[PDB]
Amino acid sequence: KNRAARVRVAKGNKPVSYEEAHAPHYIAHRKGWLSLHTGNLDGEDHAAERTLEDVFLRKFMMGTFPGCLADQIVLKRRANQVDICALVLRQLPAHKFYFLVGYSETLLSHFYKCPVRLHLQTVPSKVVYKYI
Amino acid sequence: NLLKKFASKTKEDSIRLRVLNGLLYKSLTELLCTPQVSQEVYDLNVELSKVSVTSDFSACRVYWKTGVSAEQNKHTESVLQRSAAYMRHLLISQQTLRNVPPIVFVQDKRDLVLAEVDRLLAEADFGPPHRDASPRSFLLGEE
Amino acid sequence: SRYAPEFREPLIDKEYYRKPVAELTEEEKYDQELKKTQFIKAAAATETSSVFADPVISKFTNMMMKGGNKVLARSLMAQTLEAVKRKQFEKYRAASAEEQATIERNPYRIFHEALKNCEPVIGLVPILKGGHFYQVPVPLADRRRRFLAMKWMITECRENKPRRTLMPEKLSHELLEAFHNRGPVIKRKHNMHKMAEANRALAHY
Amino acid sequence: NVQASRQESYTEDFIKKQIEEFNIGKRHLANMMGEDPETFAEEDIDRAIAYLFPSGLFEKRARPMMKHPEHIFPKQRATQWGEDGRPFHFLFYTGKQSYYSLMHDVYGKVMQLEKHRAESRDLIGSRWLIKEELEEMLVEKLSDEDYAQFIRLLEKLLTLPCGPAEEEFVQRFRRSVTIQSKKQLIEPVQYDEQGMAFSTSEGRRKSATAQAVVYEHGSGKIHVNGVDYLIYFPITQDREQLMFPFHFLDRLERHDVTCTVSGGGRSAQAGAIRLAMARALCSFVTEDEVEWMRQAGLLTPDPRIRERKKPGQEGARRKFTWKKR
Amino acid sequence: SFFTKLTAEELWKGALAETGAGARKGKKKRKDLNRGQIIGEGRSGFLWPGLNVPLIKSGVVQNIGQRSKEEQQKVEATMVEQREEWDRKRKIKVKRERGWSGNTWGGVSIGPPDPGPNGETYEDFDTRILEVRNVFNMTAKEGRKKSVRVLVAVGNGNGAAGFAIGKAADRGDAFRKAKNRAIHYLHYIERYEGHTIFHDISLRFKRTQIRMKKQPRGYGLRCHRAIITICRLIGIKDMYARVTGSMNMLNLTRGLFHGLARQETHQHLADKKGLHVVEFREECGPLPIVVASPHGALSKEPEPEPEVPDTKLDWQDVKAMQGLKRSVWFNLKRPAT
RNA sequence: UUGGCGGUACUUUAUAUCCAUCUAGAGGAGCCUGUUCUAUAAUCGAUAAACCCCGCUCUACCUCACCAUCUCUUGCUAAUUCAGCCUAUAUACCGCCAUCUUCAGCAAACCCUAAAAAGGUAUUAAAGUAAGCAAAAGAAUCAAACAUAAAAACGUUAGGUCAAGGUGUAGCCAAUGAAAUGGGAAGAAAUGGGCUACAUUUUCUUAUAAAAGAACAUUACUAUACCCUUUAUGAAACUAAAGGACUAAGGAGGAUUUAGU
Ligand SMILES: [K+]
Ligand SMILES: [Mg+2]
Ligand SMILES: [Mg+2]
Ligand SMILES: [Mg+2]
Ligand SMILES: [Mg+2]
Ligand SMILES: [Mg+2]
Ligand SMILES: [Mg+2]
Ligand SMILES: [Mg+2]
Ligand SMILES: [Mg+2]
Ligand SMILES: [Mg+2]
Ligand SMILES: [Mg+2]
Ligand SMILES: [Mg+2]
Ligand SMILES: [Mg+2]
Ligand SMILES: [Mg+2]
Repeated sequence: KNRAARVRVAKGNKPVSYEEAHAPHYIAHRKGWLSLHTGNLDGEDHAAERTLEDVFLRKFMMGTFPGCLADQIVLKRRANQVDICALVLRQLPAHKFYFLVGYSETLLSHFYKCPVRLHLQTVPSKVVYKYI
Repeated sequence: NLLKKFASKTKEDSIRLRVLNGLLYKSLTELLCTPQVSQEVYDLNVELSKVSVTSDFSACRVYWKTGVSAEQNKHTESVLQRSAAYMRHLLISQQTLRNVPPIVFVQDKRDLVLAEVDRLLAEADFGPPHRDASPRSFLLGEE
Repeated sequence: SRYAPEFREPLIDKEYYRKPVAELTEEEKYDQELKKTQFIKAAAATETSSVFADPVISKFTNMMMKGGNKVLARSLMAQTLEAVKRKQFEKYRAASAEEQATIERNPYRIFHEALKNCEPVIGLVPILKGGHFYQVPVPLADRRRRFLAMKWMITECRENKPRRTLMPEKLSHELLEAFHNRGPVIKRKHNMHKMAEANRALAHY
Repeated sequence: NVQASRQESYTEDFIKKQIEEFNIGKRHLANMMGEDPETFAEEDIDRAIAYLFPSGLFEKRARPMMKHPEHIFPKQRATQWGEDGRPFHFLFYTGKQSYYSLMHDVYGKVMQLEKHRAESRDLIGSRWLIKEELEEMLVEKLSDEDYAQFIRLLEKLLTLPCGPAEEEFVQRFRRSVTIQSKKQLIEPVQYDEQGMAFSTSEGRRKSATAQAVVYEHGSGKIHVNGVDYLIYFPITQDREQLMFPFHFLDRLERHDVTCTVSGGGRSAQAGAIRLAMARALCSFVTEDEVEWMRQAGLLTPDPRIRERKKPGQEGARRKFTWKKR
Repeated sequence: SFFTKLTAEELWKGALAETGAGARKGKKKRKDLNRGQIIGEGRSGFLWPGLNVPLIKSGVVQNIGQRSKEEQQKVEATMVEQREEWDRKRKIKVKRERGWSGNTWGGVSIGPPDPGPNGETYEDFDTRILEVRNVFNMTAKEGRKKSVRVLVAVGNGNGAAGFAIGKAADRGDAFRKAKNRAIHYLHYIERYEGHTIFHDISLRFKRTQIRMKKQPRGYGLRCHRAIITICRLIGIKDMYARVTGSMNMLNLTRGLFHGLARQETHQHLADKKGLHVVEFREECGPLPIVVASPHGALSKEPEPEPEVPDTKLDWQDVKAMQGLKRSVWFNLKRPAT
């Protein structure tokens, strides 16, 4: 049996999101890609470096917004610009989010030497695709 | 209690199985040579190749010499099978064997093959020569 | 298979399609109208309306082919037919008028009558009963009877020939020697039938 | 012990609001794309959504959609009773009010025809609607026994004398059988600068592709890639494959063919040409002949192509040896 | 390395080892480590305006700062106290009352049944367990599957009571199924003056014999522990009962409700015979008390009084009045029921 | 009263399927390679189906985890009586899989029974109902079909993997940690898989698989061994390729067994 990225069946009481519900073979069929860069296109270089930056950027955002992320972040690179699109729960006060955006943007712009912007869409609670 | 009774909803083996097979064939051949089982069964003029009793003794398989016509064989199969339960009764009642297994009727088309070979062989060119169950956790407030 | 079960085998008979409508049996007439609403398989690469195409010889070519080398197998069969035609032409020219009549110079007719002379009516299927090998007389179908004749020829030539002889020269010498009912392949057929006679009693098993 | 949420039931008030939001959506989508709201249509909506939200997901159910609520939502999930709680249909408590309401009408029709008292094949080449189509008309789930019983009642209606009202009724439950024409698509007949007639057609065998250019009048001169066919095809079986189209229609020595085959091997290139010639030669033969070609295999593309190798086995079907146990 | 670090959800899944070959076919406890952490609080004690301290204080825009070594040690110790206090809260529990024994489920209240379809609350009803069987059955899933069969009773203490059997693989599920099924089978039991049965009741349900007796006020419930439990749910306060034969809990529950729901009130007897029903209490002297008068027409034919009644008497009841010594176990001092 | 159990048969259903049929193989020779054994101062893991060109889409140093010798003791990091550990347990686990398997089932909420240990179907219908997961459908192989892939739940084998990484428990901390140098050998052995050959449907040469001219049994076919030269990568040839001669065995392989519709 295949155990990869499959949120296994419980007893109908586990709330899975749309992204979690779909197994790897549904990538490019029902669900898209969380990161979009040009480094895996044919005849393009720097796939290794773009992928390493993504791994870090996901661990950074989880720790910087602990318990406030409703779903996985979406990374969008255009030219040298990096854009982080995160669904965040409305737990923290509004002014605290302005602090973490100013901090996380400046810190990651001086670390990777690119303009980095953070885009946050606030949800009242995690969105449940189905109960499995 | 009639309705209750008749609804009925709910090296030793090698030598023993060489005697039951021979005797059952000897006995079932005699049963089918008279109208005793039925008039339909008597007119079918069925012949018996051999009887094979299973090692478990779960069933008794009777091999009957199939014919050319499928319709003749399909009719013979239905008539023979319907009366198989009755045939077993007649063998226990005449005291052939004290215990007889469920009779099953299998086809034996081998007699047709042997006739075919002899036809070709004559015509052939030979050639020139408890803790969880108990209320302790419930009554302590843990749950 | 890449053909759905609804596809129909193609019919490559030139005369059949051009026959007058009244000359066709109503059963054949029905199939033509039905096929108009069916799917037809594409014809094979070796299926043509040629008047020189013989199915029996085409099958014999495929049974000699090794590793998909059809060009070589067809070449060997073409050389065989020529080697048989040239062997009869020599005999015909070097024979009296009376003898000349009997001599057959058609290689296609020597090939068909040779194979037919090597086809066995009955067969032997080896069985194991009680720890011994009891082979028993069997009857062979029209397909099994033809396959055995072709297989026995392609195997006598492949194996029981001198090292420097070639297949077109051993096969030609066997089609003609079989065509007269005296070859070793004919003996293989005779041995099959004689064993079946010996095993007449063991047919029951 | 249930956390899975109830399957959502849609009130008529809910769907009604979904249709006002959609109607305001169209006016916005029209304003975005610079089109006129009055004429903006479902087709224009789907095209605009595809431009503004490009998705390359292979399954089209998973792509963005801005459809009318009647489409996305099930047609009839509305309340089956009013404020007082009294159902709207007298057959509500049966559980299949729509299936039994239809079986009530057809049974009453049958009784009037039988009490009141020609060929019944008014419609031909038609089929009874499949269970899935019936379920769509009723808007309720049906079993196989329910569908089978419905058809028997409709058949009995046809058996009896039928006025034009009955014929229109049974028509609703008759769907025209799909008409797949198994008849070759004849190519046009172009004209050259010299003025000679000629037809062209493509052919594909394995990885080889050919583009034949048969001429109506010729002496049988076939040129493959600007070469003769005896030179280009030194193998007899390849030439025999080119002979099959013309020999079959007894048209040898009557046409001049110009071929251009690229790709594949010798046999795949001859096979590709054979189909290309058979399809081009259709324009110069009678329809009865074109059917004889189609029924002899000359006009069907061969779908047999090399199968991919599988990981963990030696070949497409060949398996690695099962190590001796 | 920073890249070999996993999230808390994955770390606890591995450490707890709940899903494993040993667990299914035959203790580590999970903890949340982000419970007390406030965003912006670090070991170094830095103060971040807008994150962990006020952005503006007394009208002054704050700037970055760090707490002194003494101040930070206090904050560290305070959090340690709160964690220990939180752990103490986890240890603290509200003990529930036992039933007929400390390790048995019989007699244990499990609350009211759940609300109904249209917000029909049952807060006035109490549920009691009577039997809990934990039996293993044979099914292809695990070879031998587990099952819990629970018999419960419900009542509002005002005459309405019912019982049901619930089965499930989990004990919690059996409790829910039995509790909500019993609310659909509510008998109404007639109580004389709200505290006792209208008359003596003797019955045999299968092999379980029950013999109930009407008693005066203050007598209490001198009955089988299961009958005491149900009588409290029904609202009976004073009665005697004896159970003989088999002690099957289901037959005793079914037999009890069968007799209590088939009893004849005084008004019913007055209507059936047309005569007055009169009561004579020894504490009221010869004073006749009228407890029920016929609704329709009062008859004038006296009820026949036989010289010697043909009643079928129980030796157990009569034996006492004959002067025969009782058992040492009879009429012992017991707590108020 | 349920379940289990059979070494149970008969009847269907299908299966590159037990047997039968078909084709090329394996089992014999020479080599390449894995494993076991022997064996070395000198790893580890897999090791019936479901290990054996397996982790390795790869070991001359490195890789490296092993052996011998010498050497360092706050010894990668901002801080830490700390760093570090391929130390033990896959029978504590996560992660990622094998196996039955493209087998058809697994789990939960309700309702019903003169009590339920359980059961719940009848279609001209008699108490069952309504949602999930798998299958199916859909999508992919850029028309269409078919086919192929992908998919395949719950469980079974305490199956595989503490040595991908992480990690519970136990253990080392002048050593079970770190680093440098040099080594990690072989086989009158067994066995698995692969490769090549045993030739005439062949060998060599030109073309090209067309055709032609030669060779064709003692070395004719025939060495991807050994040995000898040269070139390639490298710091290092112990590696690979190309020639050269040398040429031994091999003459189509016992039972038995593998794959293919
Ligand atoms: K595991
Ligand atoms: Mg192959
Ligand atoms: Mg106690
Ligand atoms: Mg080394
Ligand atoms: Mg080293
Ligand atoms: Mg070490
Ligand atoms: Mg394991
Ligand atoms: Mg192991
Ligand atoms: Mg598709
Ligand atoms: Mg599928
Ligand atoms: Mg194990
Ligand atoms: Mg060390
Ligand atoms: Mg050649
Ligand atoms: Mg060099």
